[PDB]
Amino acid sequence: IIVASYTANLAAFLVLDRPEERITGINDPRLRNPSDKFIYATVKQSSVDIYFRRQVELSTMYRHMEKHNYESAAEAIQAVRDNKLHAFIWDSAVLEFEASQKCDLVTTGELFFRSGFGIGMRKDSPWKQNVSLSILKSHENGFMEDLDKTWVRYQETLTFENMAGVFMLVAGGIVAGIFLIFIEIAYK
Amino acid sequence: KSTLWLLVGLSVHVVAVMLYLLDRFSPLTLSSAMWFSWGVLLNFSARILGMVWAGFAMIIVASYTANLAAFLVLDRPEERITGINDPRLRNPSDKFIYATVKQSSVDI
Amino acid sequence: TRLKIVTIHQEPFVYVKPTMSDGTCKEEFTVNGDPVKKVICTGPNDTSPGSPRHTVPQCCYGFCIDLLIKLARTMNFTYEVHLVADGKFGTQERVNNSNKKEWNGMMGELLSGQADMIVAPLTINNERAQYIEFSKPFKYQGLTILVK
Amino acid sequence: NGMIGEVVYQRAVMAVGSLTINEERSEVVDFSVPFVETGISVMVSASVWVMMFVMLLIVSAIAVFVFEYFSFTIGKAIWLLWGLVFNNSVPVQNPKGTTSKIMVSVWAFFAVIFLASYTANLAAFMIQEEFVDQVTGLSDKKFQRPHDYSPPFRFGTVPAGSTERNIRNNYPYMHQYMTRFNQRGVEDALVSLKTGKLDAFIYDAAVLNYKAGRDEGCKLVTIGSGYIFATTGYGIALQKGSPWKRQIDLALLQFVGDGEMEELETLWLTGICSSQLDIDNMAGVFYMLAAAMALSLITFIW
Amino acid sequence: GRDEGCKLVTIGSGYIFATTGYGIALQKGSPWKRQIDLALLQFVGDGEM
Ligand SMILES: *[C@@H]1O[C@H](CO)[C@@H](O)[C@H](O)[C@H]1NC(C)=O
Ligand SMILES: *[C@@H]1O[C@H](CO)[C@@H](O)[C@H](O)[C@H]1NC(C)=O
Ligand SMILES: *[C@@H]1O[C@H](CO)[C@@H](O)[C@H](O)[C@H]1NC(C)=O
Ligand SMILES: *[C@@H]1O[C@H](CO)[C@@H](O)[C@H](O)[C@H]1NC(C)=O
Repeated sequence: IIVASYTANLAAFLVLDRPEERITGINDPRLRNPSDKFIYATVKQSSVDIYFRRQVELSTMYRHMEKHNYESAAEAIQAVRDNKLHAFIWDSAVLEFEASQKCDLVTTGELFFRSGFGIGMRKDSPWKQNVSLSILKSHENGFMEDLDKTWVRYQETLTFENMAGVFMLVAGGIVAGIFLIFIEIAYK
Repeated sequence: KSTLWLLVGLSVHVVAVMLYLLDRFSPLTLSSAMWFSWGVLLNFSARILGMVWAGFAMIIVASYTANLAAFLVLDRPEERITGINDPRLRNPSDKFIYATVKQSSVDI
Repeated sequence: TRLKIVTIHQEPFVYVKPTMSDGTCKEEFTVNGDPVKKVICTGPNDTSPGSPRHTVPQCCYGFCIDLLIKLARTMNFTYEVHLVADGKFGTQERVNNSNKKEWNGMMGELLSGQADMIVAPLTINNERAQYIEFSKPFKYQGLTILVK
Repeated sequence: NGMIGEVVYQRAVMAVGSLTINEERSEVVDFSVPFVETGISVMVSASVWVMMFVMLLIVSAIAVFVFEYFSFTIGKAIWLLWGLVFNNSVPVQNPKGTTSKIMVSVWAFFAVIFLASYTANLAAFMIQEEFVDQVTGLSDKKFQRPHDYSPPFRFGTVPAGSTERNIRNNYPYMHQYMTRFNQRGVEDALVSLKTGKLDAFIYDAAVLNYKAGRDEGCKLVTIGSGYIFATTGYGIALQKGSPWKRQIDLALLQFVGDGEMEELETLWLTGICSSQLDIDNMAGVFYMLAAAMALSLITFIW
Repeated sequence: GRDEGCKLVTIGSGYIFATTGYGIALQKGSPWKRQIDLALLQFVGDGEM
C-alpha cells in the first residue's frame, strides 16, 4: 500500500501543480487588472498604441504600458529573453518568425485584430491602380508563395527529474558498501 | 445522467512451445518449461528467451495500468448540454429533447 | 519614375546590414541557387541622444525589398530607398503649442513630401486610412503574445 | 452573370453579398478593403538504454568482485540483474553474499522509481494528443498525377467559381482531371465525402472552416489555414468612380478596430472541434524479440 | 474574481443570510418609479443585463 500510494503521488507530483499558465491571448483577467509583476508592453508610438487607445475597455492595460513601452522589437526580445520583461504583445508574423528562429521564444494561442499589411500612398497618386492590381497579380500566381518559401515558410518524460541526486547516491555509496566489507575484514 | 489479449495468448503459447524446441536444440522438461511459461508473464539461450519474455512481461501490465488510468479518469462525457451554446440546440435534432412548460415564463 | 521609398528595420522583413568596406554588399546566395538581391539604403544609426548624426550607405534586403523589386520589375520605374529618421511607425500626437496634431515616423516623412510610397509592415487601421490611401493587403496577421 | 452583371452594367449599386476577390474582377469594378482572411483549402477526413547498460556493466563487475572476495554468481549476474528490473517472480539466484544483497537493494529500489517514471512517461503519452495529417497543400504529389499512387483518386470543386478560374489561369493540366469529376452543391461535397465517392474537395477555406463547426461527428478536418494557397479577403464590390468607397473602407476599419467585428466572428462562426493503438510501439515489441530469436541462430552453432 | 493567489474563498453563496438586491432609490411620490421599473425589467428580459 505504501509503494502504491508513492507511485501514485509521484505521478501526481507533476500533474496537479504544473506551470499550466496558458494565457494564450487577451482575455486573461490577471492582465485586465495588471500587477507590477506580469510585465507586458509594446513599441512606443506604434499601431498597437492607437489600437489599444481607441478601445474603451482596453485602456487600463494602456495605463500599464505607458510605464513600459519600448522603441525597437529586438531590445524587447532581449529583455523578455533574459526575463527582464514577463510578456510581450506584438504582431503575429514577427513573433511566429522569431519563435521559429530561436526556440526559447514561444508563440501562443489567440489571433485577434485580423488585419493586413498595407502600402503607404498619397490621395491621388498615379501609382495607385496598377500597384494595387500588381499585388493581387502576385497573389494569383505562386510568387507570394515563393516569397513565403524564402522567409515565411522557411524554417531553421526524461526520467531524470527527481532521481539525479539518487543517481549520485548510487554512484557514490558503492565505496561505502565495500568499506562495510573492509570493516567485516576486521570482524574476522 | 482485452481486444489484443488474444494476440498475447497466442504469443505466450508460441513461447511455451519454442522454449521446449530450443531445449531440444541446445545441448520432465514438458512439466518444467510449460509451468515456467505460465509463470513468467503473470508474476543459456533458453534463459535468454526467458529474460526477453520477462522484459516484455511488465510492459504489458504497465500499458494496461496506463490505459485504465486514462480510461476511468479522462472521458467524463458530454452528456450535459453546456448551456445555451449547445450545437444540438442551435440546430437541434431528436438527440436532445428540450422544451419547457406550455404557456410559461420560458416561452415568453 | 523615381519613387522615393521609406521603410524601417523589421527583423523578418527589412534586414539592414553595414557594408563591408565602403558601400559594398556581401552578395551572398540563398539556399536555392539565387543571390540575395540587396539594395543600397540610407538611414541613421540609433536614437537622437545616442546618435546625433550617423548615416552611412547600408545594405537592405529581405521580404518587402523583394516585393519592391517585383513592383519595379512589373511597373516601369526606378527608386531610391532611404529609411526613417527615428524608430517609430507613426501616431497622432499633439505638438507643444498652437493646438495642432502631428504625424511622426513614416507618415511624418511621407506627408512632408520626403517620401512617395511606404513599403513596410504597415498595419491597416481606421486612423491612417483617413489620411493616406492603402492598397490591398499582401500578408495577413493578428496580434499575440511572446513567452518563454 | 449573377451579381457582377448587375453591378457593372449599371443595375446594382454594391455587392454586400459575400464574394471572393481576384485580379480580373478588380479590373472592371472597385472592391472595398477586405475584412476576413479567406484563403482556399481542401476538405478531407536515447541515453537511458545506454547508461543503464553502463550501470549494468558496473554492477555486473561488482557482482564478479563479490565472488572474487568470497557461489555460482560468476557470469550469470546479468540473468538476475535485468530480470529484477521487472520483478518477474522468477527463480534465478539466491545471493549468498552480503555485498550482492546490498547491491540488489540499491538496484531494485532504483528499478521501482524507474518503472514509476515509466508510468509517468505513459501518463505523458496520455497527455500527448495527436491528429495525423496527409497532404501538405496544393502542390502535393497526389494532386499533380493520380497515377503517382495506385488508386487514381478524384477531386472536385464548385462550378463556375473563382477557384476554377484560379486553376484555369494557374494550372491548366490540373483542370482536366477535375473536369470529368465535378460536383454541384455545397452539401453535395459532404455527401461525397461521407459516402467516399470523392477523395478531395477544393474550396474557399473560411466557408469550409464554418462547415467544420457543424460536421456530423467532426470527422472532416481541413488542411492548415491556406499556407500553399490563395490567401485573399472578402470585400464589398462597388462601381468605378463611386464616391461611396471612401466611406465604406473607413466604416469597415472602424468596425474592425473596436471589437465590433469580433462579436460577429464569435456568433456566426461555430468554433467547435480510451482505447489501445500503439502499432508503432508494437512493431518494436515484435521486432526486438525477432532480433532476440535471430541471435539464437548465432548461439546455436557455437 | 480578480484576486491573485485565490487564497480567500467564501462559503458557497451566503446561504444563511438576508439575500436581498440592489435597486434604485426614489422619493416617496415621484412618478419616475413606474417608468424606471418597466425599463429595468426590459433590461433584464432582453439579456442585456
Ligand atoms: C496603369 O497601366 C495601364 C496599362 O495600359 C496604363 O495605361 C496606365 O497609364 C497605368 N497607370 C499608371 C501610371 O500606373
Ligand atoms: C551607432 O550607435 C551608437 C549609439 O547611438 C553611436 O554612439 C555610434 O555613433 C554608433 N556606434 C556603432 C556601434 O556603430
Ligand atoms: C521603360 O522605361 C524606360 C526608361 O524610361 C523607357 O525608355 C522605356 O520605353 C520603358 N520600356 C518599357 C518596357 O515599358
Ligand atoms: C516640447 O518641446 C520640448 C523641447 O524640444 C520637448 O522636450 C518636449 O518633448 C516637447 N513636447 C511635446 C512633444 O509636445
